[PDB]
Amino acid sequence: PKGNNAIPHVHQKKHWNPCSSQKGNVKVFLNQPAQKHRRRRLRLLKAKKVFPRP
Amino acid sequence: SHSVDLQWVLVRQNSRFLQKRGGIRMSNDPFNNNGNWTKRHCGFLNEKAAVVKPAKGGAICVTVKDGSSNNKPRQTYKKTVHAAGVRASDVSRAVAAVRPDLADVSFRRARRMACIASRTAKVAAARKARSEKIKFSRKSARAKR
Amino acid sequence: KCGSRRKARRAHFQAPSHVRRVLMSAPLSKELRAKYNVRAMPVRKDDEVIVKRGTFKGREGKVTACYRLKWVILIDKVNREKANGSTVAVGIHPSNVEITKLKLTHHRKSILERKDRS
Amino acid sequence: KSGRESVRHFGASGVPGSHSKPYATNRGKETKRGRRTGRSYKRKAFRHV
Amino acid sequence: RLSGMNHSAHSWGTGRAVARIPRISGGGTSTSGAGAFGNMCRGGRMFAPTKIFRRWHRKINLHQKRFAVVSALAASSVPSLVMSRGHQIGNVPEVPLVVEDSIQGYEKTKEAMAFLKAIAAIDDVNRVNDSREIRAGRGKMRNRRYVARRGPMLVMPNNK
Amino acid sequence: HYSRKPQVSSKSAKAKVSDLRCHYKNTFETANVINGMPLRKAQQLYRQVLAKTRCIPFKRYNGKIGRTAQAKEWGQTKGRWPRKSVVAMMSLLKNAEANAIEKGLDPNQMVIKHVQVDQAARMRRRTYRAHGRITPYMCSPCHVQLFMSEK
Amino acid sequence: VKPTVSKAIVKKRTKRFTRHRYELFPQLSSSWRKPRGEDSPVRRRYKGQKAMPNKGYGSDRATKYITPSGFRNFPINNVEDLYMLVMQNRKYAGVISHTVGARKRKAIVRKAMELDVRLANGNAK
RNA sequence: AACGUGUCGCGAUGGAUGACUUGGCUUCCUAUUUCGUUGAAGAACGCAGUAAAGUGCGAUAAGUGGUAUCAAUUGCAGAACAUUC
RNA sequence: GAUGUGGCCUGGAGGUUAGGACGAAGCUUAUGGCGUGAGCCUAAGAUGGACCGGCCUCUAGUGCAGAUCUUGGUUGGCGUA
RNA sequence: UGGAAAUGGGGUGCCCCCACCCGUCUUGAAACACGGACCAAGGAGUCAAACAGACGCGCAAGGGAGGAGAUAUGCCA
RNA sequence: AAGUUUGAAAAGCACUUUGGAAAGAGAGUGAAAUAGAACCUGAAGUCGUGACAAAGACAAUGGAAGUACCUCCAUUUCAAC
Ligand SMILES: [Mg+2]
Ligand SMILES: [Mg+2]
Ligand SMILES: [Mg+2]
Ligand SMILES: [Mg+2]
Ligand SMILES: [Mg+2]
Ligand SMILES: [Mg+2]
Ligand SMILES: [Mg+2]
Ligand SMILES: [Mg+2]
Ligand SMILES: [Mg+2]
Ligand SMILES: [Mg+2]
Ligand SMILES: [Mg+2]
Ligand SMILES: [Mg+2]
Ligand SMILES: [Mg+2]
Ligand SMILES: [Mg+2]
Ligand SMILES: [Mg+2]
Ligand SMILES: [Mg+2]
Ligand SMILES: [Mg+2]
Ligand SMILES: [Mg+2]
Ligand code: NA
Ligand code: NA
Repeated sequence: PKGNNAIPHVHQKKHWNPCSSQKGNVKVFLNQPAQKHRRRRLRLLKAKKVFPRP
Repeated sequence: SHSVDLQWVLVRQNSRFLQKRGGIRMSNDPFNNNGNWTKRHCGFLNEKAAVVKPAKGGAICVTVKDGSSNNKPRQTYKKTVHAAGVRASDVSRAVAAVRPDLADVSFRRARRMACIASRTAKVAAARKARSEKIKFSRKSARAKR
Repeated sequence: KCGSRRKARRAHFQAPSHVRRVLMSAPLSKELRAKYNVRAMPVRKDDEVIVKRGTFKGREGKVTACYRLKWVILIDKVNREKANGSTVAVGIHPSNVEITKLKLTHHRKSILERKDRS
Repeated sequence: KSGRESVRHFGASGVPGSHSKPYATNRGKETKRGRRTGRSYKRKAFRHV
Repeated sequence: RLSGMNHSAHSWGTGRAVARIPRISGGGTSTSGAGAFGNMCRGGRMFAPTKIFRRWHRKINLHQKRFAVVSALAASSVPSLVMSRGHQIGNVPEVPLVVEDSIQGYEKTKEAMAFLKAIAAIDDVNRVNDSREIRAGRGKMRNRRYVARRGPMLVMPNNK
Repeated sequence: HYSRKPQVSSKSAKAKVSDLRCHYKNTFETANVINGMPLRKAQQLYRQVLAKTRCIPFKRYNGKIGRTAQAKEWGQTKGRWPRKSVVAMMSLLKNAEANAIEKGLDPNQMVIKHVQVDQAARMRRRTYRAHGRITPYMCSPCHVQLFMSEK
Repeated sequence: VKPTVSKAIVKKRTKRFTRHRYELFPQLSSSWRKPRGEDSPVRRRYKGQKAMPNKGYGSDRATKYITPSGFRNFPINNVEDLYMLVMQNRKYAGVISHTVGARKRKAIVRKAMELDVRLANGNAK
């Protein structure tokens, strides 16, 4: 039965999911902490390089 | 600050003293006169506690938690009888000073400790004679200093 | 250290010959440790070693081969007979022996100078 | 508890005399046939019990 | 995403007296005509293959995690709960145990050892030392060879 | 090494052969008949089977084989003369006799006390059938072990 | 030690509840499985078929888990484990774990004999 | 009684299970990190005292030169600057 | 068909407790005991050779008798055609 | 106090009574309805997203991020 | 398809004996050859063999109650008990 639910519009119709036949179209964020650490290390390195300029 | 009620609610299902083996829930708490896993018998938990233990020889020892120094684990428990040949009722009255609700079980435990000491004497003598009959190709001697 | 068992074991079992030479080291005796202040040393052909572990424990002899492909050293004194009664060397891991006498070439003394802890 | 959003959403909103809110993410959707006299019909605001 | 599916593998149909599963094409090979692609087939694709966009991480309300830390600290102020957790604190002087700040001036592991023995933390450290063993099961093949208990935790005012 | 043991091992002789390359069913029949026989009686029986004056009784591996009057001495109607199994078993009995002689036992007194024939690992050949079918053509070799004891 | 006395053990049923037709298929273990086949004569309770387990077969609360000797089996692994049995030693017996080795077993049996703690699988004498 | 049934002890056939993993899969990072007519990628044929495959190499062919390293390689054979040929 | 179960079971994780060369896992059983049952536990190996049990919580590619199911092996027919 | 007496369990045979083949679709299967030689290992309600209801937890006219920065922090996703 | 995963070392079974050989019987090595070479463990299914139980033809299996015989099982008792 369907019952009383919201009318769904989830918009997942396009080949977004990678599988045996599809490359997929996805973006995960698993590298988020490593990229945060890299950005901070890079800022520290650039501050070291351009000392004493702000 | 934190009552025995709350601590019992916290540790009842899960505790290093709860021994749930087969379907039986026993306790290996040193201050439990029974081995039963109940709030009454949890000597490690209760504010005041007393446990009957055996001592060297035929002596019977009573360990008492008086609740005055529960924040100091080294001072928390005090040895108070360590006497040999005491009446089981005397141990029972020593225990009842802190916990009257533990009187019967501690009396029975005093009697059981006495029985165990005499039985151990008999078994040890028999084993000693049996040993005296045997050659015993090896014997270990602990180093002394 | 090496967070991976897989990689550590691969680097050990696929090691090159000079790395295997380093991996196949044996402790020095108390006297040699005192003389050189070096704890252990890679085993070399014509070293004198006494066995400390295994069935040949206590046996003293001279090193005749550091095989390095079988991870064993061959000692002239430790051996056994085949079915036909001839003799065959028995390989021992160098970590089970102790060097009592070093073969000293000039470069060996140089190595010992490099490893002097004082 | 009678002012709760779940209470406000209970029951079919398209039956006569019902004033429950529908489960809809888009407020502007669902404002047509079934809710206006000029769009086919309008659900009746009142029905005698 | 390609594992188990790297084959041509068409179904033979119902004409022949075999099951309708897709079968590997070609000849001259032990896998010619074998079942393919199916979760029940050898060399086939697993049912519902695992993905990397599974929800690995959790967000927890900031107040709830502060509440949890606070409750844990209050629990550590209770000697009965501490021994119930499994620590050996039957010799320590006081709980909560507070020591002088001068242990931050130690330089050798030997002095820290002497200090642990002095305030009777050495019993719990010894419980941990004796608990060391090889992990049971597959975890030892992974980079998790040894297990041990937790032991005492020494809180410093800073990173020095 | 053997599924059973002689009652007295100093008065016994053993022999076995592995992956014999005789037919397992025929060898089963040929070896089983000598199980409780004196060694000389067994050797005479095998010599007479080679001469086709006596037969090997075929019990349990006799589906649709011929009937013969020589099977009556065994209480059967079906028997055969499997020369290949017979010569292999004669060789095995010669080996047992040699083992007995080495041990200083009299072969004229030895009684066969144990005979076991088992199916060994099969060797594969193929055969070609109508409509381009390839269908198996297997060989069924056997293991045989026996020992005999002085009466 | 003597166990505390209980009433007669009844044991309503001593036959096991075995899986339907497991005697006919070597791979089927006798472990019970509730038959769900629509025509199953066991599920439909035909008179001559195997019985199915249910709540009315449950043992008397008073004699449940009591072994024939009259003790209740408590698993123990150590010498120290005997001390929680020392007080209720007319109710619980100790079962030494199968993996406990022979040396530690010697120690356990000596201590248990001293304590008068019954062991289900100790030394015969 | 003969086939044939059952149960148990012991054997065979057969390679499951368990422990073991120099493999796979997945995630993250670091860089003076991106081939070729100065002939690449890929194909082919050869090369060892003994050498099918594989690996490595190219008529200088299981390798030449150099810098480190220091006593082997190893199935056998063969060789025998060590303060580094 | 719905729901419950300090209900059973399996591979891993955080904890806590144990066990193992005086023999772990696996495997064998006219091998008993316990449980209504899923199963648990002991005994014996004249088995094995090195790991692993319990309890609380977390987690998943977590439980088979059948799908003309997949792969490997075996098998009566058959000493037959 | 033993080549043991008991009781219980286990095993095999026998007796008298009972007793149609499992799984499935179907109003109806023991069916002359279909799938069914044996065993091993493998084998099927998953993950993600939107919404709702129940139940747990925190805070409450307010709740909560996210992204990202900061520094403990240069071991520590 | 296919782990070479024997064993800590190859110590990889000299030598005797019979056989054309393959191998067998002995003897050795080894802690262990049911560790003997694509050799750790070695399941199920199927098969051989020995001992036993019996058994008409009720296909076999199955239920429930006994009984005969067995039982490398458990538990209890063994005297003022
Ligand atoms: Mg879209
Ligand atoms: Mg494709
Ligand atoms: Mg695969
Ligand atoms: Mg014919
Ligand atoms: Mg043809
Ligand atoms: Mg053709
Ligand atoms: Mg029962
Ligand atoms: Mg019906
Ligand atoms: Mg070549
Ligand atoms: Mg249902
Ligand atoms: Mg998994
Ligand atoms: Mg699955
Ligand atoms: Mg089913
Ligand atoms: Mg139909
Ligand atoms: Mg119909
Ligand atoms: Mg039906
Ligand atoms: Mg009909
Ligand atoms: Mg149909
Ligand atoms: Na299966
Ligand atoms: Na020996």
